[PDB]
Amino acid sequence: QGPIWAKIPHTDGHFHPSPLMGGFGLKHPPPQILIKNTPVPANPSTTFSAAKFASFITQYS
Amino acid sequence: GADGVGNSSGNWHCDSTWMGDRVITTSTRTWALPTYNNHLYKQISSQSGASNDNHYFGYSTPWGYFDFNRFHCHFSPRDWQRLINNNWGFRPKRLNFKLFNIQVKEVTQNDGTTTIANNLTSTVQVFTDSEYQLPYVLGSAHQGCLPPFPADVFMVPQYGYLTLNNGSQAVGRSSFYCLEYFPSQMLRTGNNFTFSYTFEDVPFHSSYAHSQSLDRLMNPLIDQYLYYLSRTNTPSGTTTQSRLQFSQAGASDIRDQSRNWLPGPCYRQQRVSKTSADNNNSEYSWTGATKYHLNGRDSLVNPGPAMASHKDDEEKFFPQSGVLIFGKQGSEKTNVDIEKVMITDEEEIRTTNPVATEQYGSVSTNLQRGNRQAATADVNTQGVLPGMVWQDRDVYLQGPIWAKIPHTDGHFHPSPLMGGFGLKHPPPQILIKNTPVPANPSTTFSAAKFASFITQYSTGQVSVEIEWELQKENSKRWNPEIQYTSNYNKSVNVDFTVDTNGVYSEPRPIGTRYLTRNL
Repeated sequence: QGPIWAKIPHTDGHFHPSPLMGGFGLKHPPPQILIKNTPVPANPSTTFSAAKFASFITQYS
Repeated sequence: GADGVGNSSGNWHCDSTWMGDRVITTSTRTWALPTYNNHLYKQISSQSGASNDNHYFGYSTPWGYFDFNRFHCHFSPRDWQRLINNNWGFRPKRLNFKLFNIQVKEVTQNDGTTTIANNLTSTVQVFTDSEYQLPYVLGSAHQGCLPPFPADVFMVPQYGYLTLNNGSQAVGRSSFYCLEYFPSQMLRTGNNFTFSYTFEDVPFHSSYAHSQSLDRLMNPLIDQYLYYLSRTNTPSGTTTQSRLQFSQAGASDIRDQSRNWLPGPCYRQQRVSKTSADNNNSEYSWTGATKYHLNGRDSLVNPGPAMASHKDDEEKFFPQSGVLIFGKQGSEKTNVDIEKVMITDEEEIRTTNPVATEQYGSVSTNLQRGNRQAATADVNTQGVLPGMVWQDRDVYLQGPIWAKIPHTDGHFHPSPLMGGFGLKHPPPQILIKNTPVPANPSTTFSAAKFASFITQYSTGQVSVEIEWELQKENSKRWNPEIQYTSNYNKSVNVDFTVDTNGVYSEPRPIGTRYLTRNL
């Protein structure tokens, strides 16, 4: 149940990269995957505003 | 899968055809699949207090499965009569299976009345193991078959399994299987599923009955040339003296004749009668049972080895566990009366197998001498001796088609006891599940496991097709055969049809052996 890998910091020198918790030090580890719910506005006013929207449809995926 | 949401994923073939050699069968039903356990596995064990032989240990999965093990799924009562009356044997060559027209509903319990609406994006996931890596539940004759009558709708049963136990506690060798760890196919509304299967070679089932008993193999007209010892002592005077005489056995004896063969083996049963006044008053049900003892616990032998049942000119008697018993329409689970059950009758094996309630024979106990008289004892049990013959049990109609031979270093004569076809690689289990849908997670991260899910169920249609091979009869018998016939007299209700309330029922068990062969 411990960690598989870690990323070596980008530095002028490092001695023996293997990380301390355990596993495999990598200079270019598996990249991070990032995910988001696209915002949906809710029922704008009839007259133009120019203020930023404070109201959104509540949803999840 | 294919295009969907407004295009059907399959039609209804569902027909029976007869090519003169092989039979092809198809049937289609409509099913409904609930979510079981609330999307989670659970271990299950017997109760704290219990008999030593009632303990068990196992697991219960969210998954559920399709099973057609029974003939009435694949045969109407009429199609069952080309087979029986017209054929000596049949075997299951090949089968085909598919699911189509999947649709998933979600239900809302708001207020005091539920509403049900489509969820078009929800999925259902299905797989077949086919490598025989799971515990194999089929062949244990559970409920949940496809209905015999094509217009009924059925509910898909839940899947579970048992492993080694000690008391109610597990042992170290017991195994735990997670069905989520197999590859499966996730089916959305427009998607469909198929696979096909091929049976291994298996001997035909025998739908003939013998026209000769193993007693009488010979013509009475001619005497044998062999001798037997007819008479032990002779009346030399008012007192007899010992003199050995020998004789040749003709038609006037026939019990003394020499033979090349013996009846099949037996493991004996208790006898009971259908007339209530005849039987004894006590509980012998468990104490008088025939049992086998495995690992310190006793288990009833329900079917037992195949044996003739009621002997001759006694219909009234049947072996205690020795026969299969079917319930009529709408019978309760427990302590039901005699007229509610349908008790099968096997008299056709008299000619070979011994009666279930009587001994195999007698055997000599001691060595005679001048002053010590001979003695003998009845043998209640026989293994297999070289040169014996026997028959197997009828498959009937609503009984099971096949079973799986256990994987073991040895087995003698695989054919299973309930009936049908033993297979080393039987049709694989098909397992189906509703994919879980989370409901409204909290705004801040948690890391606890989800306890809340959308309540939903799915439904659709299922189709099965099997190819059967037939063995025709060629016989020179002059006089006509016994056939299966429906009574021509008038009645309130026709047999094997719906009643006035729309309830389909099966009046009686129907066995497969009518046509006659000579032994």
